[PDB]
Parts: sequence; structure tokens; C-alpha cells
Amino acid sequence: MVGQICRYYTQWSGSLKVTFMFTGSFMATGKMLIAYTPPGSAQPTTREAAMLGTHIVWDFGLQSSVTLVIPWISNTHYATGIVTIWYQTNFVVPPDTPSEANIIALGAAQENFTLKLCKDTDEI
Amino acid sequence: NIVLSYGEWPGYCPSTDATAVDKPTRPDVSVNRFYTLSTKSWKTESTGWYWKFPDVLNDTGVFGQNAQFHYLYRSGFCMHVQCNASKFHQGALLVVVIPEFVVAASSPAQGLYPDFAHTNPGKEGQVFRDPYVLDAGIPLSQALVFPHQWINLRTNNCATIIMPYVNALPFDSALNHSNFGLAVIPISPLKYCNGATTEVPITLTIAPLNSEFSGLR
Amino acid sequence: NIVLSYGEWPGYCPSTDATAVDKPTRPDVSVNRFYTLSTKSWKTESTGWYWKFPDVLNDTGVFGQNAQFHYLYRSGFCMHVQCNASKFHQGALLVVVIPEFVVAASSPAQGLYPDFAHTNPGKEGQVFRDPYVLDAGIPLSQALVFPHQWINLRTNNCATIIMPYVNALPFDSALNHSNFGLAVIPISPLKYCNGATTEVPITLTIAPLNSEFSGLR
Amino acid sequence: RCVMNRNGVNEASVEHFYSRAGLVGVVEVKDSGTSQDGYTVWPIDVMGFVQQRRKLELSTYMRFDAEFTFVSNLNDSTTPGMLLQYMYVPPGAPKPDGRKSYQWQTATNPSIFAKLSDPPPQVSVPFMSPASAYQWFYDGYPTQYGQCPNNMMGHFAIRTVSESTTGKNVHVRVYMRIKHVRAWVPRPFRSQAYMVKNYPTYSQTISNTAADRASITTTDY
Repeated sequence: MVGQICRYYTQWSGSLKVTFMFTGSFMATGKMLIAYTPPGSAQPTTREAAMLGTHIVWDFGLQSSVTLVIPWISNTHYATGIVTIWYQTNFVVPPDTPSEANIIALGAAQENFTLKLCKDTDEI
Repeated sequence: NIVLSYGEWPGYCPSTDATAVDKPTRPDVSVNRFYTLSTKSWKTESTGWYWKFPDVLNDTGVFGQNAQFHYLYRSGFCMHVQCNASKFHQGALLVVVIPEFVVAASSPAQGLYPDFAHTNPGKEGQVFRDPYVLDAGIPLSQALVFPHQWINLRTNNCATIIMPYVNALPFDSALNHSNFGLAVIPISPLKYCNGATTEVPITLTIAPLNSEFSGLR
Repeated sequence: NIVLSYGEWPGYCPSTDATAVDKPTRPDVSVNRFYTLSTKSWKTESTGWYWKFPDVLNDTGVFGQNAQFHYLYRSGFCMHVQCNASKFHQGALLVVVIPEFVVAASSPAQGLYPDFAHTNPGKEGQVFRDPYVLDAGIPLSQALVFPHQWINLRTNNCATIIMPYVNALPFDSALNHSNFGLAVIPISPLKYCNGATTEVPITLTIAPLNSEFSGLR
Repeated sequence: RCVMNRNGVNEASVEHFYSRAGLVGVVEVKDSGTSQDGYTVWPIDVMGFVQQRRKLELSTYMRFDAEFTFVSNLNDSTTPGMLLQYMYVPPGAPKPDGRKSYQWQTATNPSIFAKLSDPPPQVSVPFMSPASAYQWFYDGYPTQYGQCPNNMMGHFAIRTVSESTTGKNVHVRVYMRIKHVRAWVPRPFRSQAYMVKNYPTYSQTISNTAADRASITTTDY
């Protein structure tokens, strides 16, 4: 919804919110490293490099969902960061449990997001 | 735990000019009870289901009697969606309440108009043809602006949504206008290993809230 | 829950004659953060792993920069050892902090001197050759005099040990002296049945505590 | 049959555990046959014998004062009026090169002049390390692995105060008593045989800590 509304405007700034939902078995466990790279740098090449920047280590067996907050993005008439998801650990399951699962990523704006110069959308 | 749609508790309609001369009927537990629909089998290839309200209860019990034999109707709903899955089952369901859920037809690239079985599926409900666009040309990804609850099989197996009466009119015809649609869409498909039950039951329980009827025929 | 080594909370060193003339650098969250090492695969035939401190963080992030470009160093550590095992996995790990962990060589009955890869294994750590004698000629059974925590897969999957700075000197060289070793030794070997994941991940997370540096080059 | 009472706590203290004067070295001052040196330089080693090395290695850091006693006699146990010089060479001081080298006259090297007929000479060496304690285990490099030079306690150079060879060998039994001992960070007792003097090195033939029995259900060995 934030992606669709931003196309009706020319300039926006503020903090975003990304939520990850793990939808594997209750018995499935493991760790993902969720890393945010600010707009300056490129995509990290290794999990070791991603661990040095802003990151979250996410355990499936403890929390089904984690919220990542991007401190600031902006656009003008893109200067955007990058989110990378790394395999911190192997995907671990007991026997008779599916070894494949899915992550659902949700996106939203924070209370400090704003929009400037209303502009017709190019979607339609 | 309980999703209150639009932060609005269902309630009886304020004084109306039409309802002042003849006070509307407010039925009790006899009508406002729990109705348990037929269970839906969630399978790997399932695309999801939707129900129209109050079309789902229009031919069921005393509520169906009041709905058919009254000219005007107004009610909120308390809907419970429950799953019966083992801890060895995985999948995610989205339970969404869509006000004025107008179902679109799909024209081959010519059916431009959905049939009565799709617009008014009854108590059995209808399966989605294109859950990606909610069968209405609007993206499923943005369907979270509507009141909704997630059913992630690894965290929770039940969802409760309380939907108040939402209409441009204080009353309307139950038999020919559906106030909202309730859609259950598997986002993450059901997965399991050999020897588990191949389907996850999905049970919809409905309780009318503050039902009002006018002009008994 | 948390093992405090020798009942001593890490803290900043008291006033020193050398540090009075030039006050030592005390870095903040930029240095004192969580470092997550590469995960270790616990298998049935695994003998265990050990890491040297602060050798493990000597070429990693801002802490590695301070360690390499400062003459003197002093810091406590908060170490988290986590496992990702199912309830159908069994095994026991001993997590032990060994101060001045001098690794011995094994002479065939002649390597009497361990190589640099064993004394300073780096961030990847080293596998034990003889976990029964801890690769240092001292019995594993008596290694519980050192600060330790059990990881029994049926009760707990994580261990936390807080190790303060322990040395005969208030400061020392990070690059050529290891204050302590962290060893993870499977006492009860990992067992599982066919169809389970054949390895249990072991993750070591390290947080430097009250890091101090002196004489920036 | 059975000790009904408790034995007290005095003898279980670290102070008592590391106490009593013990033999740390047998120094031979050879002056006859093929070896007419007439002097010996003995490095002060608290861990000369395995029994004392194992007891000291129960600790990681240890601070103490050492009292040394020299028990000296000839081959046939006789103690005539021969005059001996016991020089303490502090850590980082030159050692004697011969019977009449100039280091025997250095004033900063404390000396004991005693006769073999005298009761044994005794002297206290203080805590000598540049660190706050002696390190029995140093996990690092000086700049060999694990060789900390902060545990140098000095040298005992012993000679007979004589002009030419006397033809008599003097056996000096060095006894050391640890005093005011403080120990830090307990360690497991060594379970493997020592291979070398300064390393934790052990043979690949690993000995079991516990003696074997026939079965886990029998109580007879």
C-alpha cells in the first residue's frame, strides 16, 4: 500500500517497517541473519560482511516474526538501502517434517513518513 | 487476539424516522447464537474460500427466517475461523473481511459477469478462481487494509474478527445486498509429510451481533 | 541461566600509573556489540571446537581494528552458545571457558609443539584432536572447575557465560596473548533417527564487555 | 573402623598445601677427574620434579616468596671446613663463566659465604616477576609458544672459594619452601605423563584417568 501511494507523489521521506513471518512447521528451527545496508554501500558479498553492519539474527524456534526498522529513506523529483536475508544456520527439522518453508515479508511506513507534490500514477 | 473491525463495536442503530413510527425487532439468543458452517478441507492445491454476509445465514435457522420474511435488516457479526492442524502441518492462512466484496468475472484474452453461484455462494461458500487478485481485480498483497487476522499453523490455529454493520444506509435488504465478504486465502500453501492427514479442517463459526429487523411480511 | 565466571562482573580497570598520563580509550556500542561467528555443524563423529579470545575477534569489525592498531588491550566477554536442535535430537554439550588455554601437541609413541593454526585458530575456531584430555594433557572430566554451562538438548539449547578480564597484568597485547579459550565439547554424542537433520547447528555470539585500549599506533 | 568426626580445615588451605621445604634440585660442584670446573650455575626451577610441577599446575597464577636451604656435603657424606660461595644471580644479570670470573665479585649479586661444617645456609628470595603473579600457563607468544620469560626467578651459582682444583666434588641439595602463597584460577590436575620440561605436551598413547574394571556392573578390579 505504501508502494502504491508513493507513486501518487513525487517526494517522500521517513522510516519504513519490514516484518518477516516464518510459516514453517512448529518443529522447524534455525537462524536467519537479516541485514540492512544503508544507501551508501552495495549488497554484502558474505554473511560475515553482513554481520558487521546493521543486522538481526532471527531464530525460527523462538520467534515466528521479527520487525526490521529502516531508519530513513527519501526520494526526489533513489538513495535507497538494501535488505539481505542470510542462512545463519542450516534449516533443522525432526523426521516426518517438511524441510522447505516460506517467509512472508510485509512492508509499511512509520509515524514519521510524509509525501510532497501530488503526482498522477504511472501504474494505470 | 480478537480483531475489532475499524475499532467499532457493533451496536443498535440510533433513532430513525422510519423506525420511530414502528420500532424495529431486536431478536435475542434464539437468533443471536453460534452457527457452525460445514468444514472446509484445506489441501495443498486449495486457492481459498469466501462467504457473503448475511447471504451465508440467509437460509439457516431462525436468522434465515427473519432475513427472508423481513423487508429491512441490520446486524454486526462475530466470526471465528478455526483450523485443526497437527504441529507437523505447516501453512499460513489470511482471514480477511472485505466490505462490499464485488466479485469480478474473468474474460478470456467473453464472461464479463459472474453468475449467482459466485455472487451469492450461500452457506457452503465459494472457492477462489484467482486468489492473487481476490477474484475482484485488486491485489491480495494489499488486502491487509481490510480487517484481517493471520492463521500461521505454527503460532495460532484460530482467528476472531468482529465486524460491525457497515453501509451507506442504516438498514438494507438481507436477501439482495451483501454488506461484506469473508475470505480465507492460503498464502503459504499447506505442506506435510507422508502419513499425516492430507487436509486441514477449517471451521467457520458465526454469531450475529445486535441483529435488527423491520417490516415483517 | 547466566554463568558469571568466578562471581566477577567485568569492569573498567582501576587507576594505573601508565594509564594516568594518557587515559585509555573506552569504545562504545560501535565496538561493544554482538559478533555472530560462522555456525559449527555438530555431527555424530564431532569431537568439539575451541576458540581463543580475543584472537577470535582480532580480524573482525571495529574490535579487530582497535585490537590490531593498539599496543595494549583489556576487555571482558559475554559469550552465547546456541543450538538449533529438534526435540527428536539428543546429546549433551559442555561449554567451558578455560583461562590461559595452552594447547599441547601429541608426540607419536615427534610433534612436541603445536602450529599457529592450533594456538591461534582465528574466528573459524579449531576442532579438538583429543577432547578426552582437552588437547592439553588435562582430563575433560575435571574441566568443570573452569566456568562452564551444560547444553543438554532435552532441557536447554543455549548457554551464556560472562568472563571478566583475567590476567597477571592489568593490560596485555591482544595480537600475541590469548586470555582464555572457549571450548564446546560434545560429552554425550549427537543421536537422531533417519529423516532428521544429520547436523545440529551451534552458533557462538560474542559481546566484548568494558573494552579498553592504550597506545594507538 | 570409621572416622566419626571432622578433621578440620587447616590442612586443606592453599597455604598448607604448597608448604613444607622440598628438594627442588641436586647441584653437583665437580672439581676432579675430567670435570674440574670447581663451580656450577643452577637455574631456580620450582617445577624441577614432576610431583611439585603437578601440584603447582593446579593453579594458573601464583604469587609467593621462596626460602632456599642449601644442604651440602662431599661424596662420602663428610662436611670438612671447605668454604663455599652461594651467589644469587637476579633475573637479567650475567652468570659466571668460570671458577675465577669477575661476576663472582659483583656486589649486586648477593652471596652467602658458608663452610660445609656450618649448619645449612638459608635465605628468602622475594616475589620476582614483573607481573602481579607467576604464570604457570601463558597462552601466547613472546613476540616459542607458551614460553613466558616473567617466571625467571634467577640463578644460584655455587663455587668453592679456592685458587686451583681441590679434587673434591660437592653435592648441594637445594630445598625450597614456598611462603605467603596466593593462587588464582584452579585448574584440573595433570592426568598425562609429562614429555618435556616447559610444555603441556603429551604422548599420543593416552592413558585413562580411571583404572579399568571388567564391567560397569561389577565392583571387583
